[PDB]
Amino acid sequence: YDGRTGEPFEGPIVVGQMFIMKLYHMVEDKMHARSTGPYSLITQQPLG
Amino acid sequence: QVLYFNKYIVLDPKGAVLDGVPVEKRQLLTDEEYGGIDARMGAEAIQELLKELDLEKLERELLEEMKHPSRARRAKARKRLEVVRAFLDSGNRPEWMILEAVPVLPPDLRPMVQVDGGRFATS
Repeated sequence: YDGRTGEPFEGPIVVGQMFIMKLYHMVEDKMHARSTGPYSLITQQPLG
Repeated sequence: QVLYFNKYIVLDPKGAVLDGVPVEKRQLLTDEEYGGIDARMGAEAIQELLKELDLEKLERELLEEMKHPSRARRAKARKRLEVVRAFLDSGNRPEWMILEAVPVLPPDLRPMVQVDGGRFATS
């Protein structure tokens, strides 16, 4: 059944308990953004 | 290679030429291969050398060994010009190739930044 609309799906559906996992990568450690900020002094540009 | 380091003396000028053998307005002579100098060593040699060096004449001393040659070492002959004419119809003079001035680039380019306290990191 599609909880949103009382009508169920129109085709049996393969269902069951599937073992899964959470991997090393987790956006939380990726993701960034810089409008401005730390300008290197060596090369003369954004770093650190 | 031997015209600065390893001593070896160059034969610049002038000076009427043969000491135990002629010796064809061109070069060297060995260290303890006496003679004297009246030429020098170091780059001064190649310097006052270049300067006093007919520019156009070689356009002729090469434009005469270009049509009546063997074709074995009369091959580099041409190549001489390729630098030659390269200096001529160019506006660039030789000599200067030996430096009477060894410049210094700016600081803000070869930095002296402070590392973690008092010990630095030159470029």
